[PDB]
Amino acid sequence: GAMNSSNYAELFNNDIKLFVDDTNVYRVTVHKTFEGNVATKAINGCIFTLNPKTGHLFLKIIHTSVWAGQKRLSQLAKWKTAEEVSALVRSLPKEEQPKQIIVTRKAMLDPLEVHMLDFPNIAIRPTELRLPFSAAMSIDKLSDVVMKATEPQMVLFNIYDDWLDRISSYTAFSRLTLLLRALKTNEESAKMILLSDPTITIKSYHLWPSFTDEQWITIESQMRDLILTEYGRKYNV
Amino acid sequence: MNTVPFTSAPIEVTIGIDQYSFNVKENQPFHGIKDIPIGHVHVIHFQHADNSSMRYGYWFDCRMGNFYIQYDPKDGLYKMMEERDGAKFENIVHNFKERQMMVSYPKIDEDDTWYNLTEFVQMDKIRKIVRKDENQFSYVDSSMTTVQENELSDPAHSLNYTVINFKSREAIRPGHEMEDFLDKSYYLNTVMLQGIFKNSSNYFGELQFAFLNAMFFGNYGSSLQWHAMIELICSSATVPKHMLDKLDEILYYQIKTLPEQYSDILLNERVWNICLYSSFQKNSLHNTEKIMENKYPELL
Ligand SMILES: NC[C@@H]1CCCC[C@H]1CN1CCC[C@@H]1O
Repeated sequence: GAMNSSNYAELFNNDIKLFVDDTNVYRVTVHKTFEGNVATKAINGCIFTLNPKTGHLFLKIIHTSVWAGQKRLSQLAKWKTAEEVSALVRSLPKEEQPKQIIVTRKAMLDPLEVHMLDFPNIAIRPTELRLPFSAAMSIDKLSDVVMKATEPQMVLFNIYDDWLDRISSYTAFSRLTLLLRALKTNEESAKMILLSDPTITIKSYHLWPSFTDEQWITIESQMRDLILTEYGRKYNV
Repeated sequence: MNTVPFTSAPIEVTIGIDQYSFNVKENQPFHGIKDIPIGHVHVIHFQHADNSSMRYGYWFDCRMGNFYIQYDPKDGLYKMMEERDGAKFENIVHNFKERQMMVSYPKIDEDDTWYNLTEFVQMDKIRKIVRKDENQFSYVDSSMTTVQENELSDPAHSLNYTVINFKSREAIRPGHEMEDFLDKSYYLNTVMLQGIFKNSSNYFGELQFAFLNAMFFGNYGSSLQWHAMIELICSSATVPKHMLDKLDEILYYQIKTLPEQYSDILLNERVWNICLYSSFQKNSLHNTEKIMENKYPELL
């Protein structure tokens, strides 16, 4: 069934599952033409496919070339997403294939189900959660590999960096969601917080700064102030 | 014209013949139905006065034998049976006609309704959906489940409709996942029409038979089958012009004949709005859409 507040710990059990988010697959800028009409220019996008237990991110870069000569791009994007997740699963050894795939938008259920007919024992689930994975393009390194790509490409990142050496997947997921929620609500502040202290560095193959345990609790606190605050500035409370 | 005599009417029952029905009281002197038009299939069906649960009946074609009804007090229902002694049958019928204890199939001469509901329905195909080969007639009731319903429990009592499933490997060609799912023309024209049904007439006869089982017995899986066969045509961008034109006539008479007050259970909001307003054929069902809008504008 659907994934929600109540069956949330299932993400951290030992059954392999992937989250799929398709919100950054099809991306455009909107501009005016010489005749004063409006047109879109596509830019590179990406499929966000995440193992929430291990932190494995199978970032498939969607190059603008996949749209050339296509119609109805918003709909094509959902089938293209499903084509790529299916290809990923197929490329995986049996013991590494997910038992479940959870899509973050219900529009992805039918495309993925149809592309995964060959895998009847993989459950395709929706979720009731309003997860902030769209803000993945507010992570500098991820946005950078996407924008620089000149061809279709699959890049790997551990979105948890090295965190699991010290904390559990449940805690790691909670940290990630808080950071992404912050980045989504106020990208400028969120980033200001993360990078205020020049001495804290980001490791070449990491995404986030190398905070000590104590520095993460402060950061996490400041991201929570951010998310409450922007809620006030938005709702006047 | 043909006759289906009854031995007697021991229990109060509403008897139906095609789209006509009449009440018979317990032990009322009733010996059957005469003047039944040759050349069509028919259905005679029953709802006991005491158990509105279980409607039940027999699909039959008089050209294939002499058939009669006899109450069975052990099994508690009206059973169709075949009389093989042709002389004993003409004999029984002629007496009952002489004593005028038979109701007359009450066909108005202007009315092509039954013909248009059963245009493509053959007994040979009915007997493949309802398997009971020792009899020439076919028993259906309200509660019989379909082969596809049994996939998702007694197989001898199943309705063996052709399984349609829009999210199945049969429906979806590897590599055409989006194309085939958004435009089911392959599934309709190649898998089902060319492959399983062979021609549009056999497809339309199953469709029509599913509708009638839904209408007359409230058979839920028949209703599911009728809506699926409609939806596959409406969701195909490429349909022979002749199939569309006939479809519009087929569905027009089904909608016209449906009981006004049963429409809320037998008609699937999603399929009809999709077929009439969103699907590739939204512009190809003029008669069906006109009658749907003037009769059931609520469902839309
Ligand atoms: N994000 C890095 C991951 C671990 C190390 C490098 C590759 C992936 C491995 N994943 C998990 C198994 C299937 C897939 O190949």
